[PDB]
Amino acid sequence: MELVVKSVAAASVKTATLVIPVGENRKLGAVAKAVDLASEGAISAVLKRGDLAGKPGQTLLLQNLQGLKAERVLLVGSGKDEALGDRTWRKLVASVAGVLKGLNGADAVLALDDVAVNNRDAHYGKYRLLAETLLDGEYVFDRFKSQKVEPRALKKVTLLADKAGQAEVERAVKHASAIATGMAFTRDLGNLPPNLCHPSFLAEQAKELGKAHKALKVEVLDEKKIKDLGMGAFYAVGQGSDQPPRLIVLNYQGGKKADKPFVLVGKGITFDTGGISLKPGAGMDEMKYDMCGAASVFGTLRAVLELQLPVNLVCLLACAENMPSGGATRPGDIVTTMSGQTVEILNTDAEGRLVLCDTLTYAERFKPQAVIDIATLTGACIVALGSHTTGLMGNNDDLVGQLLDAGKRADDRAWQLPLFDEYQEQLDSPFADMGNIGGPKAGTITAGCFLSRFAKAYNWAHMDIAGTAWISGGKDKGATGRPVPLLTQYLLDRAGA
Amino acid sequence: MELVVKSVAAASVKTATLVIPVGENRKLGAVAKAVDLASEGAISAVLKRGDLAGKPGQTLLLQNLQGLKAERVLLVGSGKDEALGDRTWRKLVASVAGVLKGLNGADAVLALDDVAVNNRDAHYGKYRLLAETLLDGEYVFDRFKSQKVEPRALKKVTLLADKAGQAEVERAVKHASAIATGMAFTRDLGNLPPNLCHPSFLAEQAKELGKAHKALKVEVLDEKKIKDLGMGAFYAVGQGSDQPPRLIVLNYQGGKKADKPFVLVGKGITFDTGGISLKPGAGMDEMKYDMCGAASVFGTLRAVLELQLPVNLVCLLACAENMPSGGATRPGDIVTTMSGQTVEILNTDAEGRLVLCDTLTYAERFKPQAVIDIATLTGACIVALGSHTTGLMGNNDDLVGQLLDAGKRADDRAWQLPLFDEYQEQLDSPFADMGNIGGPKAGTITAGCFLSRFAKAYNWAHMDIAGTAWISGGKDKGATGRPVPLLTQYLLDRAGA
Amino acid sequence: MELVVKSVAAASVKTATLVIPVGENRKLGAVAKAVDLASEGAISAVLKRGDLAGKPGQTLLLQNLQGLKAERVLLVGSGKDEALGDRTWRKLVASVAGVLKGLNGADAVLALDDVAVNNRDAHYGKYRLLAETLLDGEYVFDRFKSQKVEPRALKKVTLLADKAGQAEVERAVKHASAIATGMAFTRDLGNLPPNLCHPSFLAEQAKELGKAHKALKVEVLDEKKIKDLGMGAFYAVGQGSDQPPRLIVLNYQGGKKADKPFVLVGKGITFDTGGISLKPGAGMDEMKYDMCGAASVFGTLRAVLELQLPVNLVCLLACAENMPSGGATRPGDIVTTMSGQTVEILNTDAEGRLVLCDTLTYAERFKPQAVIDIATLTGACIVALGSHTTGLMGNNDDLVGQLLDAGKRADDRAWQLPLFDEYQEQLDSPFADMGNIGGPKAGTITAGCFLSRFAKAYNWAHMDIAGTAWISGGKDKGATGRPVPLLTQYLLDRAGA
Ligand SMILES: [K+]
Ligand SMILES: [K+]
Ligand SMILES: [K+]
Ligand SMILES: [Mn+2]
Ligand SMILES: [Mn+2]
Ligand SMILES: [Mn+2]
Ligand SMILES: [Zn+2]
Ligand SMILES: [Zn+2]
Ligand SMILES: [Zn+2]
Repeated sequence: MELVVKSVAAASVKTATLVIPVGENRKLGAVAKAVDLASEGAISAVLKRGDLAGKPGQTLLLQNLQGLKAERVLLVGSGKDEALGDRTWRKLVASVAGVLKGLNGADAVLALDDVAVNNRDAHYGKYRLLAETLLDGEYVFDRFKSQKVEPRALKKVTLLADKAGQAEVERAVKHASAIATGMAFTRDLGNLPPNLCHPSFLAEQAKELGKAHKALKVEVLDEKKIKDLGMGAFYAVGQGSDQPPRLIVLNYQGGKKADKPFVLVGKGITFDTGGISLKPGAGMDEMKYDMCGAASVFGTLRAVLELQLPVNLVCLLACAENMPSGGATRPGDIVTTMSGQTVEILNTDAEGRLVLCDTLTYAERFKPQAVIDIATLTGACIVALGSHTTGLMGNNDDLVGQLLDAGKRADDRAWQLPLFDEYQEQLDSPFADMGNIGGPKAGTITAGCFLSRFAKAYNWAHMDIAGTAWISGGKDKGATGRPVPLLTQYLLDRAGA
Repeated sequence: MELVVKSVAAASVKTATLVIPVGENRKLGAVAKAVDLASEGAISAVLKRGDLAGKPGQTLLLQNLQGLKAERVLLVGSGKDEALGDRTWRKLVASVAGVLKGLNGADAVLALDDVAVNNRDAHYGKYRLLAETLLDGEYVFDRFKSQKVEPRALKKVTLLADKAGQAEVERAVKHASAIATGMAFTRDLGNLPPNLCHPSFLAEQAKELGKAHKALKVEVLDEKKIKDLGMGAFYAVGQGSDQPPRLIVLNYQGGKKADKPFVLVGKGITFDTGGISLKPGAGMDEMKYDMCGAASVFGTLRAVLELQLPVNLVCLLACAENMPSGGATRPGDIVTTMSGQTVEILNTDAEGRLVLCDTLTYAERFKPQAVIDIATLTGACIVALGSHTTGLMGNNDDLVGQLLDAGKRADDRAWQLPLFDEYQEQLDSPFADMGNIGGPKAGTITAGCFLSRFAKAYNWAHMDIAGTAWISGGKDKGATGRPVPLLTQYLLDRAGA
Repeated sequence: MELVVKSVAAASVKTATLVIPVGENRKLGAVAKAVDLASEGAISAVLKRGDLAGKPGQTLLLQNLQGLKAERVLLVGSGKDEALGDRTWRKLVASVAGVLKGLNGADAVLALDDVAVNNRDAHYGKYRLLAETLLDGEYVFDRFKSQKVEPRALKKVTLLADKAGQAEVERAVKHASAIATGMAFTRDLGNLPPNLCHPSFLAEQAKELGKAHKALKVEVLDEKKIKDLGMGAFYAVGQGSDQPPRLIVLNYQGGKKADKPFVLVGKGITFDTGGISLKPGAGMDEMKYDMCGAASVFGTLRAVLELQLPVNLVCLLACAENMPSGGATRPGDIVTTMSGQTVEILNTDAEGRLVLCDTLTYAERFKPQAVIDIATLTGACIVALGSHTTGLMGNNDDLVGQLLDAGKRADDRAWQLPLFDEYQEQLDSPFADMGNIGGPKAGTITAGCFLSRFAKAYNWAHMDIAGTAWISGGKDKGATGRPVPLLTQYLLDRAGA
C-alpha cells in the first residue's frame, strides 16, 4: 500500500473514495464544507436525515454525487468541536480503513485536515499516528492458510494537506512507513510457528538482511562459540534442545566512525516450554512469542535501514529454544557467566535473563553510549502493567527519561519501575553469587535487578514487553510489533531527524 | 522510652552506656576520637587487637574505662568511609538498640554525631530516622502471652549534638516521637485478633479518642445509617457477618474555620475470608491485617493530635467484616452505590474497593483539598512492588508528587502506577455501569481505576499497602505501621512544620 | 580447627580467649569461681550489674583482666542449675563458636567442666557432642562464590578436664573428629550442583578414595554391566538421562578374613526430576539432595577409614540421574529385577526404591551380617517424622534396636515404623509381581515393604532420611551431615571402640 501527500482541493481530485470528517450536530469544518458546496449540497441534504450522529469513528457511505470527481464519499465522525485524544484518533482512522478494506476501490483520498488531535501538532504528530495505524492495519498473516485469501482492491491512499504543512506531512509519512514496515517484519517473525521459527532460522534471516544493505554486516555465533566465550548461562538455557542456540550480531554503521554506538539486546527464546521446570499446558502455544524481544530488534533495524538514519547501531539477538530432555539444565545447576559471576539456576523457566546476562557482558566490546535490552521477561509484568504499557527499568535516569519520552511521542508508552537495593537480597543464594529468581514478590523488578548486575559498564535500560508484544485471544490474536515505535522514535530523537 | 537531646561532651556524661561509632579503617571521627583521648587511647588499644571490623552495625561492648564517667562503652560499626544510605543507618541504630535492650542499664547516651547519612542534613533528617527506628524498635505486643515480658531496664535515651544543631535535633525527636507513637497504635490495631478487633470495637476506639481530645469530634454511622445513605456497595460487603459494618468519622479542626480539609480514607476490613468467593485456608490468619488502611489513619491522626498540627483533617474509616453465610453477598449481585453508579459484584473478595467507593462519595461533603485512600487492596501490588514500596495512583499529578516526596523524606517510599484510560474498559459489565474486577492483568491498576470513578469531584490519590503494611513470617511477623510516616510527613509538609 | 585436651588449671593458661560458664542466678561452679577468685573478683563484680541473665547460649565478653593469663574472657549462660538436654548443650556450644569465630584470636580454651549433660558421661558423651558441634560448625561451602570470606583467625581450641578424665575426652575428640570429617565430605557431595555431581563424578570420587587408602578396593559397574547382571529396575531409572547410571562398590577389609561384612547401601540419585511423572517446579533445586543416601555412606566410609576400625565394610552406591526424555521409562513399564521378581513402574518418581532393590540383590554375594540401606526416599516420611528424626524399618529386631540405640548415643535419632504384612497388599499388581507404589496411605511404610521383598537373605534395615538429610531454607539451607553420626556410632559399637 502506497501512501502520498498532495495539496489540492478535496473536490478536485479523481478517486474511488473520498473521505471527510463530520462532527456531532452535522457540523462541517472548512474542508468538508467545500466538498458539500462542490456536491451541490448533496452531503448536507443527506445529513439532515440523521443517520450519522457524528460520533468519532461513525461512518455513512455515499455513492457518486453530481459535481464531484469521487465515485464514493465516506463521512466519518470526528466528535464534538474538540481536540481528539490519541486513542480516539487512531480508532477513527482504523474505522475508516475498515470500510475501505471492504470496498472495490483501487485508491482513496483522506481529507481530514480539519480534525485536531490533542497535544499533537497538525502536520507531523497528527499524521504520524494516522499513517502508522493505516499501514499497520493492512497487516495480513495468511501464509499457513491453504485457502489463498481474496486479494484486496485498495493499493493507494492519498493524504490532503494545505501547502504550508505538506513537507511536514511527508516527513510523518516517511517515518510511519519505516515504522510500519519494521512492525510487519516483527509480527511475521513473532507469528511464525516455533517448528519453522527457531534460532538457526533467525540466523539465516539476519544473514539475508546483511546481504541486502551496504552499511550492515552480520556475524552468527553458534553453540560452540557461545560456550568457548565462557557464556555458561546462555549455554545452559539452550543445551536441552535439538535446535542449538545462536547469538546473532547485526552491526549497522550509519554514523561517523568515532560515534559510540547504541546497542539493542533482544531476548530470542524461540520457544519456551519452561524446560525441566515445565510450564502448564494451557495457553502454552503463546510461548512462540517469547522471541518477540529479538523480533522487535529486527523490526527496529529494518526501519532505521529504511530511513538510512545517521547512527551506529549494534543489534545482539540472544536466541535459544527452552526444551526438556535427557540433557537439559536442572534446577539447582550452578553455571559460570561470561562476566565471571556464578548463578544458581533455581528455576529453568527464568531463562530469558540467563541468555540476556551473557549477551550484556558481550555488549561491552562495543563501548556503547546506551544499551537497551528488550524481553518478554515476566508473567509479573502483565499483573503489574497489563497489556497497554511496557515495563521499563534502567541504571541511568536520563536514558530511561529519554525512552519514556519517546514512548509518549510514538504513542507506544512505557512506565518506569524502581530498582531499589532492598530488592537485591531476594536474589541471594547460599552457594553461588546469585540465584536466578527472587520469589513471588516484585517479579518484574527482581528480573531487572538480576540483569543490572551485568550492565555496570555502561548506560542501560531494560524493557519488559511480556504484556505489550502480543494479544492472547479474539480476532486480533498475534504479535503487535511493539515496541518498534518506541525504539525507532528513540533513535529518531538521537539522530535529530 | 523517653528521649532527650543534650549538647555536652560525650567524655563527660554520667550514664549506664555510652555509644560511639567506629569506621572500617578502625577510623574514629571527632567524637569517638575525643572519647579515646579521654581514656588515653584505651579504645584504640582494643581496636588494635582487631575483633571489631566496623562493618555497619557490628558491635564491641566494653565496661569501665578510666577517664570516662560511662559505666559501659558500646562501639558500633559505621562501615566503609562514606555517607550511609537510609537502610544501613537504620540497621546501625537497630543493632545498637538490640544490644541496649539486653543490658541492665536504665539509661544510655548516644554519641553518634560523626555519622553522615547520604543526602540528609546532620540534625533534622539524620535524627528523624534514628529517633523513629529506636522508638519504633521499642514495640512489644505481648498482651496475649501468659508469660508477659518483664520490663527492660532501659527507660531513657540522650542524644548528643553540638550547641548549634540542638534545636534541629529536637524538632526531629518531636516529630519522630509523634510518628512512633502513631505507629504503635496502628500496630496494636493491626495485631489484634479478629474476634476482638471488629468494626464496633474500632468504633469504640474512635469514641474514646474523641472524648480524650478537645479539637476532635467523632461520629459513628452504623449499618442501618450506611444502608439509608444508599451506600449499596459498603452494605453489601458487611451484610454476611454477625458483626455489623461501621462508618467512622473523626473530624479534627486544627486549621482556621474555612481551611479546606485533608481527607484520609481507610480500608477497615477487620477480617477478610473472601466471603462467598472464599479464600484458601493457608495464610488466612493474616487477613486480620486487611484493616491496616484504617489503622494507619488512626495512627496518623494520633500523630497529628500529639503535634497539634494546624490543619483540618477528616478521617473516614470504612469498616466491615467479610464473612460467608446464608445472607452474604453473591457473586453476580448488582448494587447501587451512593454515587448512583451501579456495580456488579463479580468477586466478593474484591470487597475493599466496595467499602471505599461509597466512602469516597461520602467525602464530597467536606469540600476537601485532597482525599487520600489507604488500603491493603491487592496481592497484585505485592507482585508489582513487593514488600518495600507502597503503590500509589491518583487523579492529580501535584498531589501524587507531594505524596512521593513525603515518602522519600520519611524513608517510607511509594511509587506511582499509571491510571491510563485503556485500563478502564477491563471493568465493563454488560449489566451494570461497572464490574468490581478486571481480570488477572494489571490488578493493582484496575482497582485504582475502579476507585477513580468515585473521586472525580476532588484531588485524589490512592495507596495500595497490601505489601508494606505487615510482615508474613519469622519472629518479625506483624504490622509495620506503614504508612504512618509518609502520611504524617505529608501533613507536616502541608502545615509547613 | 585443631582440638586438644589439657588438664591444667583454667586461670593458669595463656590464650586469646578463655571460655567459662555462668548459671542462671549469677551462679558460678568451681572452675568459674577459681577464675573469678584469680581475677580477684572482677568477673563477679561485672555479673552483679545484671547484663548477663545466664540463659543458655547468652554471652558477655570481657577484656584483659588483672590476675588472668587470657586476653579475653567469654562468659556463656548455662541456664537453670539442672543437667542440660543434648539440644540445649549443643546450642550453648554453637553460640560460643559463633562468638569466637568473629574474634581476632588464634585460639580459645573451653573450661566448661562444670556443665552437666543429662544422661551423659562427664568425659566421653558430653564431649562427643561438644567436639562434633564445634568441628561441624566450621563447615563452609564457598567454592562457587567469587568473593570469599578470608580464613578465620581461630585455628586451635583446648578443652580442659581433670587428669582422671583426660584419656576419655581425647577418645571423644577423636571419634568426633572422624565423624565431623565424614560429615564434611557428605555435605560437600550433597551441596555440589547436579550438572557437576552426576553418577560418573561420584564414580571418579570413589576411585580417588580407593587410591588414597591401602585397605580399600573400589570397583565401578557402568550402565551395560548393570543391564547385563539383570538389573531391570536399576537400568530403567537411569536410561532417561544423558548421564548413565553407575553402581559403585567400595570394599574395606578392616577385620579378619572370615568376619562377615557390614553392608551399607546408598541411594545416589544425583538429580531427581521425577522423570515422566514430572515433579512440580517449586523447590525442585532441592532434589540435588536426592543422592544424600550415597553421600552419607561415602562419609561414614571416610570416618571408618580415619579411625581404622577393625571391621569388614562394603559400601554399595546406586547412582542414576532421573530425567525425562524420548527414551525415559514410562509409568506402566514392567521390568525384570535381578532377583527375578517383576515390577510394574506405576510412577517414575518412585525411583529410589528401584535402584535400591536391584542393589540389595547384589549385596547377597558378600554374605553380610547386616545390610542397611540409606535413602531420601519419601515425602511421606517428612509428614510422618519431620526434620528431627530419621525413619527406620527392617526385618530383624536386633539390627533395628542396634541402629536406634546408636542414634540415641550419637544424638542423631531415628524412630522405628512397622512393616506389618497388611501393608504388602497395597503393592499388588494385576500384571507384574508387584507395583512400585501403594498409594496415598502409609507411604514411608509401603516403600519399606517394597524393599523388604529384596532383603530376605539377610538381616536388613532401611533408613528414610528424606527429612533429616538437608535443611530447606534460610541461610542454613544445605546438606546436614546426617546420618553419618548414627552410622559411624553403629560401627563403633560393633567394633567395640
Ligand atoms: K515465533
Ligand atoms: K487486626
Ligand atoms: K548433589
Ligand atoms: Mn521462561
Ligand atoms: Mn478481599
Ligand atoms: Mn522420586
Ligand atoms: Zn522466556
Ligand atoms: Zn480485603
Ligand atoms: Zn528420589
